[PDB]
Amino acid sequence: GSAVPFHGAHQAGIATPVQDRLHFAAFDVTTEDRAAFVALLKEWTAAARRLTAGHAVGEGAYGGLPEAPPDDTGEALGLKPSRLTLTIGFGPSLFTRFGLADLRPEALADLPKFPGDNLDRARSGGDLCVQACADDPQVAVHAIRNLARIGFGKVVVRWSQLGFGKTSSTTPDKQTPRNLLGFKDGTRNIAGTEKDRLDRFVWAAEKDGTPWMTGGSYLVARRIRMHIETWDRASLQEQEDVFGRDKGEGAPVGKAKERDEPFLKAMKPDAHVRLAHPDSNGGATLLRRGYSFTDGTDGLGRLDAGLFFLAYQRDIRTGFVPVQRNLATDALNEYIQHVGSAVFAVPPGVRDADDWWGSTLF
Amino acid sequence: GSAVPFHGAHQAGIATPVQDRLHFAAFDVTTEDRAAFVALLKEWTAAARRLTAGHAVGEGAYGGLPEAPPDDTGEALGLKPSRLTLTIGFGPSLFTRFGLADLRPEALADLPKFPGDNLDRARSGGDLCVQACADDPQVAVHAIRNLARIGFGKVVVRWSQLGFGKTSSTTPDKQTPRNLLGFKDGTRNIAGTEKDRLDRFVWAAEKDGTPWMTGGSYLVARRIRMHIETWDRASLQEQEDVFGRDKGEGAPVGKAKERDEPFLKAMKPDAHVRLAHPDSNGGATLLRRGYSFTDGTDGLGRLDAGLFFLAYQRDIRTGFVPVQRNLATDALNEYIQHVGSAVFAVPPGVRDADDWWGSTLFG
Ligand code: HEM
Ligand code: HEM
Repeated sequence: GSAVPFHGAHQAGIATPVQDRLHFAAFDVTTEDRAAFVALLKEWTAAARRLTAGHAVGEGAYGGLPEAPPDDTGEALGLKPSRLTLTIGFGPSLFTRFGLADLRPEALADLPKFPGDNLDRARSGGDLCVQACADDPQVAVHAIRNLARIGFGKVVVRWSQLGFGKTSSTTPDKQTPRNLLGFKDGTRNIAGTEKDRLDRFVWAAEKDGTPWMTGGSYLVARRIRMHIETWDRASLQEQEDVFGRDKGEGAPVGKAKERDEPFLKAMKPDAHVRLAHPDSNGGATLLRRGYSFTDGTDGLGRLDAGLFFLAYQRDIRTGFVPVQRNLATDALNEYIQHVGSAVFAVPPGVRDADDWWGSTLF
Repeated sequence: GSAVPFHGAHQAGIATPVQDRLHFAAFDVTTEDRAAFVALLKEWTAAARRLTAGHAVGEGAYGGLPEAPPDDTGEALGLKPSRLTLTIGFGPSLFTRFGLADLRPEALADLPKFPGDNLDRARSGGDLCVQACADDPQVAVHAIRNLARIGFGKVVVRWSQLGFGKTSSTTPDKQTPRNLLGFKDGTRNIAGTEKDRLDRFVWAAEKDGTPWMTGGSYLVARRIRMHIETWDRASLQEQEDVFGRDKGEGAPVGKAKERDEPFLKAMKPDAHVRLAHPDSNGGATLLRRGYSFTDGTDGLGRLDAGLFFLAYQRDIRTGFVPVQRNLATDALNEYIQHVGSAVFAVPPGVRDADDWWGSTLFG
């Protein structure tokens, strides 16, 4: 139930241990006034300091003037911080406004089309995002609701995604969670303690060519539907062959333990792990941080189910793009479909109490 | 606690402690064959015994024949029982099948149309329900996913709702939860400790007229959307006047503490608590066991959130119906809309290892 520190060289919610719940919102900007937008970033930063410490925003949730609406909507009263993190990003579309055109980073690349894509335009893109993660769903909803309320008239919610359970790990010392296909997901990631690998593969550097992004990262989001009817009639051997790991322990094929190193040549040539592994991709490595979802039924008698895939990396061109290209022949493609997509530049950390989200850009 | 016993005179998940998460599913039946349906109820009961004890269904999630599909889909491996309960109920539409029309209980009454209803037919009704409650949502989802798979060919999923209450790891057991309007919700309710009040207001008795339902209960489900953005623009005074309790402490107006008994005359005439109280409804009293929901945002950018309301009672005609009828002029109506509805007869408990869901009805 403890708090995660809000200030630092980097934003929290990336290398941080993965929390149980997600509420992700993408927003579009409705104001043309640069100064008004800056004022919103400052007000949102102030609110974030309160929320991540388990305090109400502004003057509180009750005990003000009877004839005014409360500053805080009140549904998190009496709850602990619950490891809430709030992570902001800026989409490519933002840079067509406020005179920002020449400051768009090269590393913030538009994704190509991928075979099998079926992207809903309404649940794709966005001028900016807020990733709220916490162990308590009510704490996460409260944060997004209050940020949206504060921004009324300057931003609107484009689309949102809730994740009921995590399917990722930045803590290899703890149990790896399972996705809705029944397999462990997160064994070979990047850990929060691996400072050298984070500098190499996740954090942007000054020399990369965009000074305001130093200490930030780049985010790819992919909404992925799972064909669970089709999966659930596959044999055990078919399921295991698709991944290259066994289902029970999650060990590489032939080996006894989850964390034994994969021997790729023992896997089928189209196995997911074999195609996705850094050694198959010129060393390309990602920080995966996704969550499972279910949004009701499909109207055809079945549960809906999916995975909201999130990856962080130092440059989209050298991270997600080469890996996803190599997945063109993946055995897993028979059972999944990508139906939503977005990319964001995740700025550096809020250094101290005088700093604000986006200060290096603006 | 870790696990809740599956067997008893009553089904678990009604009077047993309230768990942090919900997955509620309504099913429609596709077979006309009574024998095939009974076989399914037996298979489902066997699965439920395994799920509620934290075990995999059938021969397990791995380690069987490589060329066969696993019996269990595997996504709850390594998790705890998480206080899972599985509660089954039968809708009015089930009784048009299998020659059951004369065994429909009179207490399983069709609901009238209420003012302001805007019911989505696709998220209403159903032949059957399973209420899965647990502290971990993946445990609840796994249960529904595997029941649906076992039943494939005989039942389909009509509609499904996820919900959340408190998170028990971080929040004390005696603290009343708040709903998404920011008010404490559950202060004056029937508690599972109140054996006599359960006998008077919740459990069906033999003399009530339907012998197979003795020790069962009747369930009403309502999916109630809140107009979040409108509510959040209301003044503090307006919000408190809507309920008749204050927002910070949740005390009745003119009182100091949450659990102080209300004085109805100090509240506005159309305040929610005043209209819903038993003294305003001839003594009618309900067990509320509902969960908050947040599903996402709609096409206009608004939050799709609310209360998935669940009420158990001895008779729908003397529980939910009179109380909801009295809310015709509720001040809360400005901020909510009922968008889904269903009613179910929840049979008595599974007595022992040889019993099965629905045995008193089917024989
Ligand atoms: C529904 C979609 C997906 C499922 C169910 C899935 C499942 C898995 C599983 C079970 C593992 C093995 C355990 C582990 O090391 O984490 C794995 C590994 C991996 N996946 Fe996926 N995955 C999916 C989509 C993706 C996508 C879209 C990407 C990147 C474009 C990706 C990249 C990886 C990587 C990099 C690994 C680690 C390989 C290694 O270094 O050993 N996955 N995935
Ligand atoms: C979104 C919908 C609703 C909200 C936000 C809501 C909220 C509340 C709140 C805050 C209380 C006071 C604290 C407490 O005793 O629990 C309350 C009490 C109550 N509500 Fe509602 N409620 C809703 C719908 C309903 C419906 C549909 C019914 C019944 C048909 C109902 C029946 C009651 C009852 C019986 C009480 C207890 C009154 C007493 O004995 O003091 N509520 N509700």
